[PDB]
Amino acid sequence: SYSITLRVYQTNRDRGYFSIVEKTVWHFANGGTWSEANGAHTLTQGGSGTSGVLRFLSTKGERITVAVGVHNYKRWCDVVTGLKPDETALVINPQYYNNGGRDYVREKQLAEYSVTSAIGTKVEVVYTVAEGNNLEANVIFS
Amino acid sequence: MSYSITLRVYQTNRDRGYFSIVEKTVWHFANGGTWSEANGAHTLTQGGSGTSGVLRFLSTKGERITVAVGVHNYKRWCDVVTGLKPDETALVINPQYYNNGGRDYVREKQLAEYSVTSAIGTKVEVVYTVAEGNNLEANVIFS
Amino acid sequence: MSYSITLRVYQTNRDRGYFSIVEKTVWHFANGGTWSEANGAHTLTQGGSGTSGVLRFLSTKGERITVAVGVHNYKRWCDVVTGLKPDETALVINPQYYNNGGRDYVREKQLAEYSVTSAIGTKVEVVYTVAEGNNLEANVIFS
Amino acid sequence: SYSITLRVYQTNRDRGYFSIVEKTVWHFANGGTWSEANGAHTLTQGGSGTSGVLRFLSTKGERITVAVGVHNYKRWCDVVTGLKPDETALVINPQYYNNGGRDYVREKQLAEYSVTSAIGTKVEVVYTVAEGNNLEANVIFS
Repeated sequence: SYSITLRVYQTNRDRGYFSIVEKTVWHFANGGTWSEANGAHTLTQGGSGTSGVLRFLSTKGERITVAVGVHNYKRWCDVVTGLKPDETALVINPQYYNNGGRDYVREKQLAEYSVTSAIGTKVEVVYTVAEGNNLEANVIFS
Repeated sequence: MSYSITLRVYQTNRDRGYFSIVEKTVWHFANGGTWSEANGAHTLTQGGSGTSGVLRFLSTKGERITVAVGVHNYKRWCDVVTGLKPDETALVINPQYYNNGGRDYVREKQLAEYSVTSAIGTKVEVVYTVAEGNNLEANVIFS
Repeated sequence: MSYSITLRVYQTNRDRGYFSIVEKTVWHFANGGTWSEANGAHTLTQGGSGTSGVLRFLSTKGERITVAVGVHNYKRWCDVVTGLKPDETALVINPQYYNNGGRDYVREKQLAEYSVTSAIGTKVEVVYTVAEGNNLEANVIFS
Repeated sequence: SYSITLRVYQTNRDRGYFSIVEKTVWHFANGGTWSEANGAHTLTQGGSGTSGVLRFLSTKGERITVAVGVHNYKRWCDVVTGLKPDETALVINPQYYNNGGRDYVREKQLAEYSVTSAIGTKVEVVYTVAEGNNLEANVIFS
């Protein structure tokens, strides 16, 4: 039913280079799958009400997760920084559900969100197509 | 002393369709870990023994299968689950191997190879070509 | 009306080692083209008939093979060259199919399938599962 | 003998998103091969005196090539923009050899080079490790 395509823009050499180290899919709304093409990561979801997380690890050992999904028919996103080596996407993704602590972030149904880690790395998520079933967003490191 | 499990996937029959990875999870025990890819091989680096990771595949015939790889008591193991539901993702499967989640048995068996055939008739075999040391390797085969 | 050739690679025997793509070229006739990848498949989009492209593979046993795919006279063709030299790259191979470069014959045969065995003993078969239309598909098989 | 590893930094959303559409290897110095890992593209060359080219196509139809290699034991690079659809890496790469027209660019043995296409896209190539056998460089779109 829904589709979120992501393209990553690493704009600052000083942050090191980030690469995806995990790709999870939440089991609500009939699950879904991750796919990639032309550098664009797509999360196809079986309906409104589930999500996916992409965890990145930079060349300087920084760990960050990007959470994207659809809540009550409106896209939502989140970015968590300064993650411990054992705080995986498998650990993070479930926290937005069944009162795991981040549920309220999801319900916000944000079309854009940005954060700067404690070590200075700014991560943004902005939806370039925030409406419809074929959503698109950019993930910007700076 | 961390651990690494490198996987190379072999697809042998156009019969069962073409499978592609649709998800990759890392368990949180043993200080976690990460998935990497290079020269067509998938590596799961683990911060030691006691954790694992899962690759979820989807064929062009709509089939969904998962491959679990990890280290139990400094001796590798593997597992394959077939005929998965669309909402039966790796987040549902990977945890079942721990906390009496349903598959702890399989993990404890510390297998260095495993095979099974989905009801749909697809066979998947995981075989560790390097089943000892801190750099284990294995091949994932579809047929 | 451009052309697309989608390739899915099947590796069947740990014997011949594991091959990985080490180069991808596009011939410049027919307004060129581009290589793309998605869901584990490789597509060569061509600005019409009269051009082709090459994938160069390298196994873990140091073997070097190339797969040529293109369209000749609105009818697909393919070719496989084995036992290539380290300096016998796809830039050396792809051009030989034109300008009386040495392999124009093969291209003209407009094959919808082809097989061969390198002296080292590795077999490679390219078979077009969709050999007609503007969206041709084929499987590259190693064994 | 030599190795050039590249990481791509697409810093400006306004340029569209670039993705590699061709990867060629020149046959001099015993050829070589292209490999990738953690978003880093590596060109392993059988010796000093050959090169490789990466051609990119953006979401807005822009075509550009990045040429990297080792000449007389010193790395070199080049970027050609505004390429026609039939001006492929296979067409471009050979032009730096046997007096193909770009030979002089190669002989410069540049450790850094930047150009701005006719449509405003600036492409830079800067070597972060310009010495040794394990060279490294960043490709920056802006």
